[PDB]
Amino acid sequence: DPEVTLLLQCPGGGLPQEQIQAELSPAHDRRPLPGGDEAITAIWETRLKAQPWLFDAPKFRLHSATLAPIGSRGPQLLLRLGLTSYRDFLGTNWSSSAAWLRQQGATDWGDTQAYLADPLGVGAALATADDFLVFLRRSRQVAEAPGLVDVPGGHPEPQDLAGQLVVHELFSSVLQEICDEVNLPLLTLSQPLLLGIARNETSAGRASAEFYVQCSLTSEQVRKHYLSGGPEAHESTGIFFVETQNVRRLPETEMWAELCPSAKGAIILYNRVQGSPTGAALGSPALLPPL
Ligand SMILES: Cn1cc(Cl)c(C(=O)NC2CCCC2)n1
Repeated sequence: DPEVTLLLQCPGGGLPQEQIQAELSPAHDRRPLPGGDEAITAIWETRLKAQPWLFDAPKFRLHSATLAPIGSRGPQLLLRLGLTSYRDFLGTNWSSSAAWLRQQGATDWGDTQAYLADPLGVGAALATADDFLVFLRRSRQVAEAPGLVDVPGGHPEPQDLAGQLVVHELFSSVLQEICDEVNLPLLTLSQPLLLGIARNETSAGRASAEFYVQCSLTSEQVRKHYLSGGPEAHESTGIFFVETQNVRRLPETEMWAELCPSAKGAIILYNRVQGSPTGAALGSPALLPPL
């Protein structure tokens, strides 16, 4: 699967909010472009003169994420975060010249991402009370991944001592994105666990935090809530459900070719971190069928 690479696989079935540290520092920002950030300003002007209703917004930037030695006490993950914007994204990762910026970054900084906005996404493996995962169909008229299958999520907007507020906003934002798009009450949702981080190589390597969230509603109740919002209550054009039993082999299905890279990330990390049992009981042949 060349369009998705794993940057991080979390231990212990995934990490809760209280085991994660963030360092938010201008040392983690994008470097100025070799010929100057004028090239980003020019792309943005051009775009606004065709779509003057467009607006900029701040975004978290992912620099790096370091996992502690496995089995250790205390904080298990450090996220190194800077700040970027939707505009910087359109001028770098989304640019036709994005691969040239990656080569220049390797040459100048020994870092393929040095000249890339790399806004941090969030996504969810969202499971129902009757053991299905939730999928969404993207409109065929949007710019990115048109007509492809997605999972719930988005790109959160800002606002360990500013760090703990930043971790809270990341965990908060994946629940908020589930409530906005799927139309579920917040009180039907578990506290998220971080499964890992996945990079979209089709979008010059921008990364998404992938989370596990459990809903106390069944697939049929989830569908009712989604539909009862009406066409204007969601950006997706449909919802559907796959048994967690069948998610195990989704990479061998015809569905796999229709999944956008960030949704492939969420499913690979779900299969490695929440799937793949380690113990004698869940590992027995009758409960873990071979092939
Ligand atoms: C793929 N990507 C990267 C970022 Cl950043 C975003 C995002 O913030 N969304 C924007 C498109 C609609 C208006 C805002 N999307």
